[PDB]
Amino acid sequence: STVATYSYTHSVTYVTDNILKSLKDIILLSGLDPEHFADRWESNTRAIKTWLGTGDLRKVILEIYNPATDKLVTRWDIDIVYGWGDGSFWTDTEQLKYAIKKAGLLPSQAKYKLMLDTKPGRPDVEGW
Ligand SMILES: [Cl-]
Ligand code: NI
Repeated sequence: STVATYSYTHSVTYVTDNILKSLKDIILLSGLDPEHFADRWESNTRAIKTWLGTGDLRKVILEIYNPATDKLVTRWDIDIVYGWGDGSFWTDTEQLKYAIKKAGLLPSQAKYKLMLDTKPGRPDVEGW
């Protein structure tokens, strides 16, 4: 049950960067290619920052998929909590590694993307 806490004791930009850094660590430790996540850093930052600030962000979801068939390999959910936390979190990456190899794939043979689960009334954000 991975939780990321946005505590208002910290700035939303710092919290956002720490969330992404914790996700980057998961991607790295799982053996996945980190390039896509780096390319998406600016857009992921904009959406997470904005929807943390409005309170609309509910979960950040890392979706691993098989690019040969485009079917889901596994999902890793990060639940968001708000209070008065720095955004950073740590988990056992074995779950991700295990799911990838269970699909008969090397991590260099899988792809991934971030999904953001929001309250339905949330404002639209450029790029999302
Ligand atoms: Cl925007
Ligand atoms: Ni602090």
